[PDB]
Amino acid sequence: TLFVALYDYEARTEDDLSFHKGEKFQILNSSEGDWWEARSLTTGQTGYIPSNYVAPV
Ligand code: NA
Repeated sequence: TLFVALYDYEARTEDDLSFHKGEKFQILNSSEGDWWEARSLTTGQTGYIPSNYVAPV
């Protein structure tokens, strides 16, 4: 189950990940809260993303 970005997002710190609308992710840890550790299938970068900015594909 893959996820896609709904809006652009600029990370505030090194811990979150910036991304563009339409970018897709594999989710690495969702059980930690509403911010999920994810990997971009476009760039390969990794970081936390807000789960309310993605939807399942
Ligand atoms: Na969502």
